[PDB]
Amino acid sequence: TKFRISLGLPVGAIMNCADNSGARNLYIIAVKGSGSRLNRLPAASLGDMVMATVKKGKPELRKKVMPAIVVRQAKSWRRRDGVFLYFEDNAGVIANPKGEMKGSAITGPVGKECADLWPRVASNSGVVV
Amino acid sequence: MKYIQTEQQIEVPEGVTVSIKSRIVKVVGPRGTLTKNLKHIDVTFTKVNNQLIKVAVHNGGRKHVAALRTVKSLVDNMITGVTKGYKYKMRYVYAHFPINVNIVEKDGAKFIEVRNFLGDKKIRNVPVRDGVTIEFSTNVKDEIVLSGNSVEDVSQNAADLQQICRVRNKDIRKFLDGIYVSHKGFIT
Amino acid sequence: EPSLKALASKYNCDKSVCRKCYARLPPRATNCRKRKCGHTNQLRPKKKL
RNA sequence: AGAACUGGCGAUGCGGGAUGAACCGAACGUAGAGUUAAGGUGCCGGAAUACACGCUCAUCAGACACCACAAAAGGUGUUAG
RNA sequence: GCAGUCAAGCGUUCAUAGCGACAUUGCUUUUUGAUUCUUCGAUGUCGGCUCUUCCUAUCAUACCGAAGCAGAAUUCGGUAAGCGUUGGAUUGUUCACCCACUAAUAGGGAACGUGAGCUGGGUUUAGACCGUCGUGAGACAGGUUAGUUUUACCCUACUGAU
Ligand SMILES: [Cl-]
Ligand SMILES: [Mg+2]
Ligand SMILES: [Mg+2]
Ligand SMILES: [Mg+2]
Ligand SMILES: [Mg+2]
Ligand SMILES: [Mg+2]
Ligand SMILES: [Mg+2]
Ligand SMILES: [Mg+2]
Ligand SMILES: [Mg+2]
Ligand SMILES: [Mg+2]
Ligand SMILES: [Mg+2]
Ligand SMILES: [Mg+2]
Ligand SMILES: [Mg+2]
Ligand SMILES: [Zn+2]
Repeated sequence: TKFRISLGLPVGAIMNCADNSGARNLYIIAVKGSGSRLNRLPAASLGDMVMATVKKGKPELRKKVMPAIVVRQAKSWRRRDGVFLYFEDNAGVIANPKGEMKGSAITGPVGKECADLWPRVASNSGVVV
Repeated sequence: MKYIQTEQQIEVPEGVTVSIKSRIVKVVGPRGTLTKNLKHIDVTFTKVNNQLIKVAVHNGGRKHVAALRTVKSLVDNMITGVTKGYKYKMRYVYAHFPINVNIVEKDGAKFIEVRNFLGDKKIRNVPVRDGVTIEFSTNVKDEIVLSGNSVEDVSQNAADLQQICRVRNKDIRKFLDGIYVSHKGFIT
Repeated sequence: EPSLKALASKYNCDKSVCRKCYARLPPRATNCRKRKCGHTNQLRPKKKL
């Protein structure tokens, strides 16, 4: 499970691609496990699995829907130790619905909450916060 | 069709004393005493001798007469309860998970506990009604015996134990697991 | 356990089913005890496994 | 929507149908007394919580013409044949 | 539009688990017609937005019955409206069709709820263009573009306040 993290990536947000799968950015279209409310946009945070389409990248990666996992968040959130922290930008990696990464390497830091939830992200990550 | 008169006979054994007044019935026997309130039938009790008692209905319809025979049966069950007693026997039925049944004392209430029914972690507790004694019979595998003077108390207590072990979300024709009554009889 | 299986069968299998309201009924009943179907006499045995 | 015979409303109040142009009773000067119509007589409400033989118990009873709805098909509910 | 009765048949065998021909009895007023009673000294008119409440013929959630219910999944039925029933691409659209999430994305009423609440894209004044029709003026439930949305201080209702 994951303790609640402030949402900063509603549907339509474009985040950088952090792995070496060939994609350069991710276009979020949906968030897994999201609720329902009139007029409310589904939003994602660190560690959430989303549905994304590649807008800029290799031609074989574009024009289709694939799962993705957010690894960095520019919106500040509060940990249970009391500190408010945020990253320099928003980033994610391409994964299959089971959670295994399409690529094999991650560039840049990865949030601790995302690393705990996904063992595959932790193995392919270099620095955790 | 508003029958003029209908009667039933109640046989009183040698060792049993019956006191009836204002439809309050009390029976005294070697095994104990029983009481019953019957102020909902509108019948008339009359005594012939120390060995025979008659109960009658005057100018009663089909539905009213049908309850006259019920009153006779209830009083008869009271009489044989205090002279012979009732004994209900139940058997444990399971396929894979053994059923563990024990007697426990929770804040002086004398419950009976059921363990490991279909591998469930839930603890099943059934209260034991007053006047009912529970003993696990020997030389018979997975049998529990309930005894008492009141047939309703014994039968209802055994019924509560059977209903508490019902299978859910499964084909009950295949999952024949539970505790079922196997014999109804008398202590003597 | 042929003896114990038969004992459990009479409580779970040896039954009658009302055609109109699916109620579980005794094997030898001629009418359903439910008021929703008006005590209908259209009854069938419970299907065997 | 359109015809036939008669009675009505329109042109008409009054008692009754809770309420209503047409139904029921009855048609109208101003008053008194008596008797009734149709409809009613547990209380609202004037008048028997009258008498008599039965039937019915509904975990969506039933209750009065016009009139403000219910059917086919069923029930070892109960009653008579 | 929805629900029954009968049971020739389907269902490997077996009418009625689940379906069901030939016939036949109903219910509903969220379809469309039929009619012309009310309104032409005028009841503001399509859809959306916003917001409340109601109906159950129940999509999901609670508890159950039934199966051709081993398990898993699913199907049929009961008590139930307590609680929920969404985010988007195209279209003025109601409707429809896809993408995606979700326990589920159920159907309806309230003067076809709701314009002195909004909005004005559509329809339905006057400008203009095209096609077909007409000798012509002009016509088209055919297409296209541009086109003023007024007033509450009164009574009541409601929300708060003496
Ligand atoms: Cl012309
Ligand atoms: Mg005139
Ligand atoms: Mg009337
Ligand atoms: Mg009076
Ligand atoms: Mg006319
Ligand atoms: Mg006017
Ligand atoms: Mg006006
Ligand atoms: Mg108005
Ligand atoms: Mg309207
Ligand atoms: Mg306006
Ligand atoms: Mg208005
Ligand atoms: Mg316009
Ligand atoms: Mg114009
Ligand atoms: Zn039935």
